[PDB]
Amino acid sequence: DLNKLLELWPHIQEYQDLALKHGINDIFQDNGGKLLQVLLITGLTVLPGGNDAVDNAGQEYELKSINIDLTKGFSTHHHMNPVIIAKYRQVPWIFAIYRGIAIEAIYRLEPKDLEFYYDKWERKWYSDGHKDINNPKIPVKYVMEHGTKIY
Amino acid sequence: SHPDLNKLLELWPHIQEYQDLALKHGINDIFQDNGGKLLQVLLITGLTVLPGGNDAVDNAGQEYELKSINIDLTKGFSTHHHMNPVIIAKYRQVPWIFAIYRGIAIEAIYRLEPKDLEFYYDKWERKWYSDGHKDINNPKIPVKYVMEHGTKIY
Ligand SMILES: [Pr+3]
Ligand SMILES: [Pr+3]
Repeated sequence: DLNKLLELWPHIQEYQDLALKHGINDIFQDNGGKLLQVLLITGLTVLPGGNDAVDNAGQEYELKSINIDLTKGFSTHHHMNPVIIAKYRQVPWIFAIYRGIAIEAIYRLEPKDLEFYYDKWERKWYSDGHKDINNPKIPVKYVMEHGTKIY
Repeated sequence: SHPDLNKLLELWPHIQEYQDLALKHGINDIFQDNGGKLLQVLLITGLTVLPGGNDAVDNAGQEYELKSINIDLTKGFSTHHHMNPVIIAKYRQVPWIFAIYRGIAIEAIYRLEPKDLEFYYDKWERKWYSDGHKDINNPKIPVKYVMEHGTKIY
């Protein structure tokens, strides 16, 4: 096994080198090694931790990821309210689907594809007497059904 | 879209092998919680990780306390956030493995026996009773101290 490390490490360092070039300081923390795949495939640039990335034309995106083996719904925001929703409405969303550490598929939804949920939650907020919804999920079936498959 | 994508494809088979290797050693995700870093320590020391006190055990049943730091971000190993005589008593029973990383690569690994750490244990204990039975907030062990008193395994 220690032999395996000597044979595998050189490639690992090269992967980290590639990660650094794209603004990922440590591939072994906070899904660093996973985010990199999405960035390279999609050609986006990461933004400082709101919107998570931007393309060469200056279009900002909201990025959501999921481990298909652990859950079946993308998370949004723990304290969902009209302020956040207003922000969400302005940008297209990138949905990344992983299986383990590997990227399996990537979908893009335009704001109009998410209005259904935006309107629903927004009405929810006012009807329940101004109560923040706890991280409402977006079914993977929904994204696969309404988004464009980039990968 | 990125030309760098090609590099990714060439490298991927090896990253997956690394993850495969990690699974056999009980690390679920190399890209989370320093998974890929911890694996290096396990493979070099031949230790087995322990499910979330003591953090690893060797083939002879000897348990160890394992601490690590990124020499670039700090020069002191953390201990415990609410340490008192009880935590100290647990610490005194096992040797400690100190892992030093530089970025994502291990730089050095040291082992200290309880005898090498009594200097700190006694001081922390006394302080607990002195300051009026109050838990000490994560006192640190300087890296220089571990380098001078420990056995360099890597
Ligand atoms: Pr975001
Ligand atoms: Pr521990």
